[PDB]
Amino acid sequence: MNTVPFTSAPIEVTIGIDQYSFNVKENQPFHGIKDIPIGHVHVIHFQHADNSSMRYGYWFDCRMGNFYIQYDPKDGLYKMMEERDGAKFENIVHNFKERQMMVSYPKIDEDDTWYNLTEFVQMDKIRKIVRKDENQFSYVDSSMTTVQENELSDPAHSLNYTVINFKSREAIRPGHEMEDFLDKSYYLNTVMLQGIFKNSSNYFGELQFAFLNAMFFGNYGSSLQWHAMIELICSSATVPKHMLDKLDEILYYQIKTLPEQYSDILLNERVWNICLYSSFQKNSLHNTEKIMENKYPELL
Amino acid sequence: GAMNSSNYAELFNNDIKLFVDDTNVYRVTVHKTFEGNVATKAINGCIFTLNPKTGHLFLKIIHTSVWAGQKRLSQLAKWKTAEEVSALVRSLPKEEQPKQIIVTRKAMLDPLEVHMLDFPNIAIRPTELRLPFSAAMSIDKLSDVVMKATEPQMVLFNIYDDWLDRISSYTAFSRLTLLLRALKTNEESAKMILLSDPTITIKSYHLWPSFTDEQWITIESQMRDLILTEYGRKYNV
Ligand SMILES: NC(=O)[C@H](N)Cc1ccccc1
Repeated sequence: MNTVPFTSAPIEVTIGIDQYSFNVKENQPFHGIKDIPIGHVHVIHFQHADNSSMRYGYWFDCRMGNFYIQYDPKDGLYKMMEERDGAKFENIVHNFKERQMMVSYPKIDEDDTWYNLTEFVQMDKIRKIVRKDENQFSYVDSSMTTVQENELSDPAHSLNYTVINFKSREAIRPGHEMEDFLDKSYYLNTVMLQGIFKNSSNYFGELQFAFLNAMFFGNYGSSLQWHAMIELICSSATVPKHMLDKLDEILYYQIKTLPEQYSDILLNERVWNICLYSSFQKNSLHNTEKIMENKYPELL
Repeated sequence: GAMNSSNYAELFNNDIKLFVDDTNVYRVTVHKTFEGNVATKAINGCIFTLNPKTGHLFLKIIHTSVWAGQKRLSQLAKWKTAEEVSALVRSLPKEEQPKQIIVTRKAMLDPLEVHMLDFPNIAIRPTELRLPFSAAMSIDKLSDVVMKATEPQMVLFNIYDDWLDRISSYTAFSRLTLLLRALKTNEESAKMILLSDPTITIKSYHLWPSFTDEQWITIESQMRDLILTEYGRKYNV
């Protein structure tokens, strides 16, 4: 079980860790988060009390280094940093634990939610979507645009999700125009799975990461990517049976976790109705269709 | 964006454009079977591709053999249309290719866009106009060549005959859409108007009669009357 210490909390802020969150008052004696489960990526995220604008945060994996948070009064945000002196870090953390100045990652033993939301998400893939190679952790915020969004402006601060475009030469084989547009299996299985992602695990990892950035930061380009990656599978007549079963599990837990009061914006009516009721895979997402109908029958 | 009343003069500027109408591509008769069920029999159809500035009509005849063994024919017809329009564009010299293609039905947008991915600079546009191009098969010479075709065939016409010698393309398109609207509303009446005076003939190389300027004003007036008339006979006004 690992720890992310905070130097201090100089401004009032709502701090999230994965799907949890808590309020820290201005200059409250807060020195970080302990008992963070090893084996998963994690995200620590922030919304200032004064400016609820810009949610921002950091994706990290405590197996890759010792990380801490320190507020920067010049840039005006809580920054993640790596401590390279391992003895210094253990000593800092042990002292904060002795003074009981840390919150505990509050995981229920029965509860597999975070595993289920991050099953295929790997730090190494995150760091290719979010390019900043001098750090082992990755910054994301509400405003960052995607590579594809920029094509339709600062490249260093972009989300390099795989570009998916259903009316593109990449998606449409010359002479199979109608076939490839109406049944996207070629584009899913040959172009994307075999060609670009290499396997379905990396596909699902990017889909899961996009969903989580949409949910935690309200990142619009991330929501677009998540729905595009769903629609590409649902609009393929030929999908490996194991991918469909796993997709149903993935989407189930994403819909289960979504705040009820944010569905209006984070869920695209056209994509979900098409996917659950019109697409080739309309009968292959039993768990997802059941939770969607019981929780958001309005959208449908 | 879309083409409507507000931007109507764009049709007659010097940027090459084509209307594409797919109404008459997939044509059927519906009939009873010996068992008392219903079936369709396809008949030959056509793509109506028209340069509104020059009157050049590229009439691609769709022979019934193109449907043999195919399913979901109304959906296929849109993709076949887009295939043939893309093939036409590729066949034209670069300096003759359109800079825009306006489709008379919105369901042609995605098929045509996909078939034209190789032409990113050709704009594919819908229209808010309710253009009467379906009535093209009420023009006897066009109907005749479509029904006689025994194989796929492209037939080239000028739908304005020689009118551009005397009138502008705006006025020519207005006359054409007036004639076609009339033929679409009451084909029998419209055709009676056009042929009533046997001394005004249709040249062998033309589609419409050889009216003088004065006679076209009379004709155009009669077509207007017809359209309002039928509009009363239909609505009771
Ligand atoms: N056959 C012809 O010369 C027509 N009079 C003019 C024309 C040319 C090219 C396409 C359609 C119509």
